[PDB]
Amino acid sequence: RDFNNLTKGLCTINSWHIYGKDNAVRIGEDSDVLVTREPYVSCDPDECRFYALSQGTTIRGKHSNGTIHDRSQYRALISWPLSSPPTVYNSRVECIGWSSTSCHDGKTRMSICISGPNNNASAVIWYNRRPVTEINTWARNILRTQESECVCHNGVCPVVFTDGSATGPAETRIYYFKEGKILKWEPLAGTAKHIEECSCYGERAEITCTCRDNWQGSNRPVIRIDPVAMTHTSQYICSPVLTDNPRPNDPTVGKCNDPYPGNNNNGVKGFSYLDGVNTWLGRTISIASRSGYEMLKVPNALTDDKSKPTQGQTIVLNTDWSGYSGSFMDYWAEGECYRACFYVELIRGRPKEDKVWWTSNSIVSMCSSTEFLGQWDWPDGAKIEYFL
Amino acid sequence: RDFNNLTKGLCTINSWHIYGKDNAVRIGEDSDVLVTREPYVSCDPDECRFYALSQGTTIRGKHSNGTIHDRSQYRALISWPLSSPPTVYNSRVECIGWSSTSCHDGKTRMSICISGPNNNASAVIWYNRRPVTEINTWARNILRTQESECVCHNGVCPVVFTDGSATGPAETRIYYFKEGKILKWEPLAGTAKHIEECSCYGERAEITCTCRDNWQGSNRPVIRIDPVAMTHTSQYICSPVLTDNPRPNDPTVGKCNDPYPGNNNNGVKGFSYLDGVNTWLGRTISIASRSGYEMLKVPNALTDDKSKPTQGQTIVLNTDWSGYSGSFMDYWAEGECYRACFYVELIRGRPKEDKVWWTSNSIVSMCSSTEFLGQWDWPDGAKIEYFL
Amino acid sequence: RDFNNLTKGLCTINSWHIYGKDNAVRIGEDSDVLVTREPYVSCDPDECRFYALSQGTTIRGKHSNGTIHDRSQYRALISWPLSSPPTVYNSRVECIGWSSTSCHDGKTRMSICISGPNNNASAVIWYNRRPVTEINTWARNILRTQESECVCHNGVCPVVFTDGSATGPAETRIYYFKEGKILKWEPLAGTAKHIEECSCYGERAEITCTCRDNWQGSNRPVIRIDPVAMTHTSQYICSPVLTDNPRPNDPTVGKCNDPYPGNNNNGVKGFSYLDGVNTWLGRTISIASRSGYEMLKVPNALTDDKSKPTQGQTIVLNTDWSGYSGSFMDYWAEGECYRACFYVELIRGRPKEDKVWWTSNSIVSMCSSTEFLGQWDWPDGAKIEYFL
Amino acid sequence: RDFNNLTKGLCTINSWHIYGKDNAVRIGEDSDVLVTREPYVSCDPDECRFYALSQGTTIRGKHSNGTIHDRSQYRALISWPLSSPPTVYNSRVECIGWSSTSCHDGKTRMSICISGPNNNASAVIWYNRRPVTEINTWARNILRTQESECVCHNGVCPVVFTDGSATGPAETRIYYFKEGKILKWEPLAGTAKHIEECSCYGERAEITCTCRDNWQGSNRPVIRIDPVAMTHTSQYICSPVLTDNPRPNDPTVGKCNDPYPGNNNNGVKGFSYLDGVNTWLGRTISIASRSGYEMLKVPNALTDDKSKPTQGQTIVLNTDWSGYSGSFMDYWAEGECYRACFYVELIRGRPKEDKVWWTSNSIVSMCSSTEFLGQWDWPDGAKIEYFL
Ligand SMILES: *[C@@H]1O[C@H](CO)[C@@H](O[C@@H]2O[C@H](CO)[C@@H](O[C@@H]3O[C@H](CO[C@H]4O[C@H](CO)[C@@H](O)[C@H](O)[C@@H]4O)[C@@H](O)[C@H](O[C@H]4O[C@H](CO)[C@@H](O)[C@H](O)[C@@H]4O[C@H]4O[C@H](CO)[C@@H](O)[C@H](O)[C@@H]4O[C@H]4O[C@H](CO)[C@@H](O)[C@H](O)[C@@H]4O)[C@@H]3O)[C@H](O)[C@H]2NC(C)=O)[C@H](O)[C@H]1NC(C)=O
Ligand SMILES: *[C@@H]1O[C@H](CO)[C@@H](O[C@@H]2O[C@H](CO)[C@@H](O[C@@H]3O[C@H](CO[C@H]4O[C@H](CO)[C@@H](O)[C@H](O)[C@@H]4O)[C@@H](O)[C@H](O[C@H]4O[C@H](CO)[C@@H](O)[C@H](O)[C@@H]4O[C@H]4O[C@H](CO)[C@@H](O)[C@H](O)[C@@H]4O[C@H]4O[C@H](CO)[C@@H](O)[C@H](O)[C@@H]4O)[C@@H]3O)[C@H](O)[C@H]2NC(C)=O)[C@H](O)[C@H]1NC(C)=O
Ligand SMILES: *[C@@H]1O[C@H](CO)[C@@H](O[C@@H]2O[C@H](CO)[C@@H](O[C@@H]3O[C@H](CO[C@H]4O[C@H](CO)[C@@H](O)[C@H](O)[C@@H]4O)[C@@H](O)[C@H](O[C@H]4O[C@H](CO)[C@@H](O)[C@H](O)[C@@H]4O[C@H]4O[C@H](CO)[C@@H](O)[C@H](O)[C@@H]4O[C@H]4O[C@H](CO)[C@@H](O)[C@H](O)[C@@H]4O)[C@@H]3O)[C@H](O)[C@H]2NC(C)=O)[C@H](O)[C@H]1NC(C)=O
Ligand SMILES: *[C@@H]1O[C@H](CO)[C@@H](O[C@@H]2O[C@H](CO)[C@@H](O[C@@H]3O[C@H](CO[C@H]4O[C@H](CO)[C@@H](O)[C@H](O)[C@@H]4O)[C@@H](O)[C@H](O[C@H]4O[C@H](CO)[C@@H](O)[C@H](O)[C@@H]4O[C@H]4O[C@H](CO)[C@@H](O)[C@H](O)[C@@H]4O[C@H]4O[C@H](CO)[C@@H](O)[C@H](O)[C@@H]4O)[C@@H]3O)[C@H](O)[C@H]2NC(C)=O)[C@H](O)[C@H]1NC(C)=O
Ligand SMILES: *[C@@H]1O[C@H](CO)[C@@H](O[C@@H]2O[C@H](CO)[C@@H](O)[C@H](O)[C@H]2NC(C)=O)[C@H](O)[C@H]1NC(C)=O
Ligand SMILES: *[C@@H]1O[C@H](CO)[C@@H](O[C@@H]2O[C@H](CO)[C@@H](O)[C@H](O)[C@H]2NC(C)=O)[C@H](O)[C@H]1NC(C)=O
Ligand SMILES: *[C@@H]1O[C@H](CO)[C@@H](O[C@@H]2O[C@H](CO)[C@@H](O)[C@H](O)[C@H]2NC(C)=O)[C@H](O)[C@H]1NC(C)=O
Ligand SMILES: *[C@@H]1O[C@H](CO)[C@@H](O[C@@H]2O[C@H](CO)[C@@H](O)[C@H](O)[C@H]2NC(C)=O)[C@H](O)[C@H]1NC(C)=O
Ligand SMILES: CCN(CC)C(=O)[C@@H]1OC(C(=O)O)=C[C@H](N)[C@H]1NC(C)=O
Ligand SMILES: CCN(CC)C(=O)[C@@H]1OC(C(=O)O)=C[C@H](N)[C@H]1NC(C)=O
Ligand SMILES: [Ca+2]
Ligand SMILES: [Ca+2]
Ligand SMILES: [Ca+2]
Ligand SMILES: [Ca+2]
Ligand SMILES: [Ca+2]
Repeated sequence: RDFNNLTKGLCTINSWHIYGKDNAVRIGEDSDVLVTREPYVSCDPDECRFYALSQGTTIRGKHSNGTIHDRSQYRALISWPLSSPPTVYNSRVECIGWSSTSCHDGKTRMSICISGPNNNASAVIWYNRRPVTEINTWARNILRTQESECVCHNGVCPVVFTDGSATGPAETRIYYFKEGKILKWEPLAGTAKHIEECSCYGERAEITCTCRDNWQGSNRPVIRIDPVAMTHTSQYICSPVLTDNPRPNDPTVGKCNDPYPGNNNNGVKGFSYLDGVNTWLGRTISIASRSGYEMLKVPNALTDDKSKPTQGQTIVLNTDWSGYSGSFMDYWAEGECYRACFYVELIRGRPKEDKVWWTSNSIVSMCSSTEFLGQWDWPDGAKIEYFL
Repeated sequence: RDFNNLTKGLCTINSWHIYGKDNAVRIGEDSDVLVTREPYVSCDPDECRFYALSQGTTIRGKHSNGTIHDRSQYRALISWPLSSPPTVYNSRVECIGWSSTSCHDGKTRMSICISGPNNNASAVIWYNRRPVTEINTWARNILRTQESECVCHNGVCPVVFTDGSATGPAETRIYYFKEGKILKWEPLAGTAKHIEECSCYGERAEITCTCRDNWQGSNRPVIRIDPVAMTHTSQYICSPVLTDNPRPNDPTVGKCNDPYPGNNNNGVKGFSYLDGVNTWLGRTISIASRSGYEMLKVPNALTDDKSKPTQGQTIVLNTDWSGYSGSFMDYWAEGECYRACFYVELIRGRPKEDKVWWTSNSIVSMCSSTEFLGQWDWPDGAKIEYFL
Repeated sequence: RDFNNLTKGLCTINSWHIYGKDNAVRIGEDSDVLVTREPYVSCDPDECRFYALSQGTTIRGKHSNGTIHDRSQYRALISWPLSSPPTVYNSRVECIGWSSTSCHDGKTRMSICISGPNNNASAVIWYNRRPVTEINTWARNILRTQESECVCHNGVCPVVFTDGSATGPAETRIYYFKEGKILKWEPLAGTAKHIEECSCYGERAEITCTCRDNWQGSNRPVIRIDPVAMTHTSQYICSPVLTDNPRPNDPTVGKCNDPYPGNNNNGVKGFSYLDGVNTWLGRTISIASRSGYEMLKVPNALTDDKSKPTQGQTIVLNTDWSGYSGSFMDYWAEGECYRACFYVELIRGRPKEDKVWWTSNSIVSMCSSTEFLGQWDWPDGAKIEYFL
Repeated sequence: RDFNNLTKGLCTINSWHIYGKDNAVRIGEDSDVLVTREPYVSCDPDECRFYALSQGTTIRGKHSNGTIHDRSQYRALISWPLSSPPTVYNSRVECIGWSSTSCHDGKTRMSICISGPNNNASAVIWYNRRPVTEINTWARNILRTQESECVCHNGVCPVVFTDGSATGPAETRIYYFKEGKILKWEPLAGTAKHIEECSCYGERAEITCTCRDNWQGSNRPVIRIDPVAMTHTSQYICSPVLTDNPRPNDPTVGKCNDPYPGNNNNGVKGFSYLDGVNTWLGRTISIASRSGYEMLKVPNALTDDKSKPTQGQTIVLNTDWSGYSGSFMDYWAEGECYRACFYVELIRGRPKEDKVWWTSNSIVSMCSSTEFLGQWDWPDGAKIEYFL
């Protein structure tokens, strides 16, 4: 109809209720489910769907051998109905590639897929299910993007990309697209020293992205974008409640403009809702691996370097595998506010479970409630032994 | 379009004709059919569909082992086209949880799924395929609901929930929802002493629910709701034709306001159409287990404590497994009256057939005819031996 | 929109071109294809689909054992996209039963399914995907119907049923339905002595049905219906080119009002287009079994007792299995005339191929061309050996 | 809505970006994927889809044995969503046959399938999913057509057919259809000496077809059609960069009106975009077999007999199997020009990989970019060893 505009603020998050879960690996043990990773959730005005990067093979198929690898010519961004698994028969390919993002602007959807060898990748921007724009690698070192949904405001849908090293300074750019065409792009600015896989959401005409400093920081870099002025700033979450993984143990004081040191060259896609006292951070429970998952209310996390949790909710037990996590919201729901939501990728297989030769995942997602709901834990649920 | 209003009375039930049957277990022996239980049927203005609580695995899948258990994080309310089986590829997830209800109000559908551990469950009310309201457990003991469709009148869709013990007095509430938001709730009143899994239908602006007294009664509690005044009453079916299971043998006189004693702490979801002389009761044939199924015309059952059958029809032979049964009607059909319909859950597997490690079911449903039709029996039809 | 009216005459049939083929048994050897029989084809104003009576099991499934039997509680009328196979995932159940018919009147579709034990069957008439009318068995001996599409004219859709013996006189009725309700019914009249499985088509406000005299005739009975006056007549195809199976060898002179003797108590559903010189008959090649299939132009077959073929076309080689055949046309196509079409059921399995324990079929269908096209033969194509 | 008219010229081709890839053989190793060959891509105003000639069996099915053969009664033109594989459950049959073409005219689609024995084939033209016209074989020697999409302009959709020898002069015709009816047909004229499988595209009211001279030429014949005057001309691509396969090595000078000699009686469906300096040719890398695939910019190829490449892009490595290739464009995209696109058929199985008894393929397709994008290679990706 008309372009959606971020006119509401966030609903108060007092707890998280279950939204979707596909139990993909469980079901896929005996049905035609595609091997995936790097999933996310994204809504259209009339439907919300699961998204992920297929590996071009089923979990039980012999070609599932080797799916731990990230970039091949057999990957593609696919979407399928909420809470269903990604099967060969219900998955809709949005585009071909090994890195992506996607978002609906109110009129139609923009999907971006990047493909290519490490030194010659290229992004192709799709709008209304048609290829419209292409961007060639600028640093010739794995051009890559969010791996979660982008956000639009009056037709402008900014997207963060990084090209260059993952263990040293790199070339991050913020592209502002409208109808799949480039309106403008900026280099990254602010104090964030390295950006990877930004998780974004929008409220009151401002887009907030919590990303991953793969180089030095265990605290998360944040990129706040103004989609009208088409400008942005960058810093880190000030809070000592560190949310990357692997990471050191929490200090009593965090860092606002530098990576918090302790772990180099590694991390995990993650997210947060930074909204004054209505601030919640997601993180793996384990400081060593992608194990477990919890949400912690840390009032003023973004700007208070001594902020510690005041409430929390466990999502996945530390005795269960987790993985990537990102934000999305249904900007077309009824009501006066935007209900924050997120998904957690539950990785199964390699490298942690090497008795199988594949790597895949299932998805669990939650959204906020103004009630103070009881909590449950949501594991993947598959028994690796069955796949042997 | 506009909210549907219960303006018609029931059509005269002179017999039952076959409506739908999915032969799920038969077909699922060699195809991707999800393991389910607690099924039901529910209509939209333009389509009637089968519903059930999937177990997040196929019947032939190795994860089918253990599906006798009721509540896990892998369950979800799913719906699929009438008479098809619930397959991985045609099942649409309505929400995540191990207890549910769903109904269309004329404009759109409301689905409710409850999930959580025993002492911390929570219900989330979905409307127009979006999460709108959440209710936390009030007795901290398996918050649960109907397991069959709710009914709406002018936007108000009442739903009965129970929280607390299943073998002692509990906390039952009647929630009146409109567009997924709570208009009001009451505590249970009347003479029913315990309520579980209400089966409901509506006619002439009154909603009747036949439920399950799991604690002491073998006769069924009935909750009649006024969706305009948003008030209700409760009693038991007066008739000596006892309809719960397990149950004692039929007496010559029933009880109108107390459970009929003889069997404690057990039962089965069931239903009835209470309409003066046009009154029909459904019950398993066996007084000991969920075996067989029949419909009996017992004029004035609800209010006559000596009422005995005047006509009847066998649905499932006592030499075949049955299970839950509930009511639904197509409130958007043509004609001057509402055609009563019901479904019977045909449980296969555990606990009665323990040579297999799973528990699932198929569905058979009938609707009334003003003709006096010949009868046939409708078993599940699968040979357990094939699954060994 | 508005009720379709049979306003056109038939196009001239100079040959037959391929229309649809699903290769169901071939494909089903390694995919989830339902076991079927008694197929047909039927069009809506915007789509033409294949129809058949599923057996409630896949061909490879263990429950495929025993599918030679005709009537069970696991059968249902299903429809699926043209030329696809009937799979568990694309088949749409129209109703439950072991005998059926279906037709679109221009506004919506009427489907009829009969179910029940031999002495207590009942038909239920569905309209707009809802149950509307029910008819109980009148002779208590396998109430049954066409097994191919019915035809409508201005809302009136006549259907022929038979109840009673298949090897002696029986009670055949012509029901005239409108919006799924009975407008009127007649007993069979005319000289046909026994009617089974009528194949019908309509042109210029007249409905012609070529049926099966299972009792004594090897020539085919024809029922011509006037859907406006709601009256009909009956006779046999006068032609010596006998078209039932099994049958005696062709004589030089046929019979116009009596069964042509030679074979008792057996036959096969078949059809014909009786249109003066534009008359074509379909028949198995073998006079002994359902083997092969050909179309023969026999000018004035219906009324000329010495009529012999003037042109012909082989459809299935006598070295391939055939089966039922029936008529249908797309009454919503463009043009000034109705293009005659038919389907041939290609039965595989029992009783002729007893190395397998199942019985199923695939479908091939053709429509007429005003060209004189070259011919090909269209067998099922599956290798039974593969199923062993 | 209204007939589409070829009003735009081609966009400048500076490189090729990935458009679609289905990884069919990879996925099909463990899922219900139909065996195919002779694929292509074609768009409707609201969707672009993959097309191919199914073999009426799955790749893992036992009937996959023998699929190297071209013409059987089990083949059919099917279409399925972009980048999905052709599965039994998502494939839509357009018509039955072993040779085809298809195109949307702006209002609806025309599909043509030819079937029959070698000496008696017949084409049937479908429009709006209905059979409208039939053409009988004129040379009685494998009537055949494009195997890729046709193009329309103001309702007129020309199609090239050939009937007669594949190793000697034959009878090629250009049919001009409108709404599936024949407006006119011509015999082939110009200097092309033999035509097979034309690959076409349209721009500025002119349709260009690059075909295959199976008889003597290693250079490609080109047929330029005027869909308004309904006339055409024919010649060969003048360029010494030879693009058929097998073929001799490139000379320094090509031939404009005669086949370039060196290889007789063989070839492969291929294509090109002839547009002055914006001219790009596709060809297998190997001069001996269907191995590898590249795009070469050869300014003025069609008319300059000494034209050699000025830029290029590898699509498939010479160490990977390729096959047929053809053109298509999305004539309903936004923008001022038509973005050239093509697909390459990646044949797997027989005859080159005879350890398996089948022959099938997957599809990769690209479209042009005005950017100068980095290149990647796109192989089928399946491991034959897994199928053993
Ligand atoms: C029914 O449902 C309800 C609803 O969910 C259940 O009630 C909930 O219970 C939750 C668990 O108790 C509770 O969550 C906790 O909230 C704490 C904050 O509340 C308390 O403090 C505030 C502030 O003073 C008070 O106002 C309030 O009244 C409470 O006293 C959080 O602090 C908790 O998180 C911390 O603990 C968990 C383990 O329990 C850690 O995993 C988590 O990371 C937090 O602790 C680490 O991080 C801090 C901060 O840096 C460190 O200080 C600390 O040492 C830990 O650090 C180590 O661990 C981390 C992670 O491994 C590592 O990185 C680091 O390096 C160190 O090794 C927790 O979130 C809910 O708020 C509460 N909800 C509600 C509405 O009440 C109820 O129990 C259920 N009922 C039943 C019967 O089960
Ligand atoms: C073709 O189709 C038609 C249409 O279906 C077939 O005709 C139908 O035939 C049915 C079976 O005969 C018949 O159903 C019965 O109706 C009886 C009522 O009708 C009779 O009584 C009335 C009233 O006086 C008369 O007007 C009428 O003319 C008849 O005489 C029911 O009473 C029957 O139900 C009872 O019996 C069945 C077993 O047959 C039990 O399973 C059932 O539970 C009922 O009996 C128990 O319950 C009562 C009540 O408390 C007890 O009194 C009794 O002792 C039994 O109790 C034991 O069993 C229960 C259950 O296990 C247990 O809980 C308890 O503790 C005790 O152990 C039955 O419903 C249809 O009405 C009739 N339909 C029509 C239209 O005619 C026709 O036969 C078919 N044709 C052919 C050729 O097959
Ligand atoms: C390319 O394509 C074209 C187009 O299809 C091919 O040309 C077609 O060729 C067909 C086969 O030759 C031909 O079909 C035949 O037509 C005959 C009628 O035409 C002839 O007679 C008329 C009338 O005088 C002449 O005008 C005309 O010019 C011809 O001379 C039919 O009579 C044929 O049917 C009979 O034969 C077939 C076997 O070939 C039987 O299976 C069939 O049942 C018919 O014969 C039985 O029935 C009659 C009638 O009672 C009996 O008299 C006879 O003895 C047979 O009876 C026995 O068999 C039956 C069945 O088993 C059994 O019940 C009974 O008891 C007895 O045992 C046949 O239909 C097409 O018309 C023709 N089409 C066109 C447009 O030309 C062309 O060949 C192809 N090209 C190539 C190179 O292959
Ligand atoms: C990141 O991405 C970019 C973008 O893709 C990569 O850059 C691209 O690199 C490509 C490969 O180098 C390049 O493609 C080549 O372009 C050549 C033309 O450019 C050159 O010449 C022009 C004209 O003078 C200059 O302007 C220009 O500056 C260059 O100097 C083509 O000629 C190449 O094709 C020929 O070679 C390939 C093998 O490399 C053959 O397979 C192909 O068939 C061509 O050669 C045959 O055909 C010719 C013509 O008849 C014969 O002369 C020759 O002998 C060969 O003939 C034999 O082989 C054929 C086929 O087997 C056989 O039939 C025959 O009988 C003989 O046996 C090639 O297309 C892109 O243009 C370039 N793109 C851009 C934008 O720059 C970059 O490298 C990537 N980065 C990294 C780090 O990898
Ligand atoms: C989001 O904001 C823009 C205004 O920036 C709205 O756009 C106006 O919409 C009306 C009807 O579409 C036009 O007549 C105005 O010219 C539009 N645009 C501008 C950019 O001035 C848009 O409608 C808003 N979105 C929604 C859902 O209300
Ligand atoms: C069910 O009843 C309500 C009346 O209670 C009907 O609502 C009225 O509908 C018309 C058109 O929608 C409005 O102009 C009135 O204001 C509506 N409502 C009220 C609540 O007064 C409703 O239309 C009835 N449903 C149907 C199908 O007729
Ligand atoms: C088939 O015939 C009936 C006439 O018998 C047509 O019905 C008339 O249609 C118009 C518009 O629907 C009405 O105003 C007339 O009253 C209708 N009916 C009768 C029964 O008189 C019908 O429209 C015809 N069908 C088609 C497709 O033209
Ligand atoms: C393609 O060209 C034809 C003109 O040749 C356009 O046809 C005219 O369309 C309008 C509205 O459809 C009619 O009133 C004219 O009579 C039409 N036709 C002719 C053939 O004169 C057609 O609309 C053009 N297509 C598009 C998409 O614009
Ligand atoms: C002619 C109809 N009769 C007699 C009942 C048949 O047995 C039909 O025969 C056959 C048959 O192949 O001849 C298949 C049908 N499934 C049967 N119909 C019913 C209702 O069972
Ligand atoms: C050039 C067309 N010819 C000669 C008939 C071919 O044999 C085609 O070749 C090939 C081929 O791979 O070269 C595949 C097509 N399936 C064939 N077409 C037909 C109709 O069989
Ligand atoms: Ca399988
Ligand atoms: Ca880090
Ligand atoms: Ca009880
Ligand atoms: Ca007979
Ligand atoms: Ca050649």
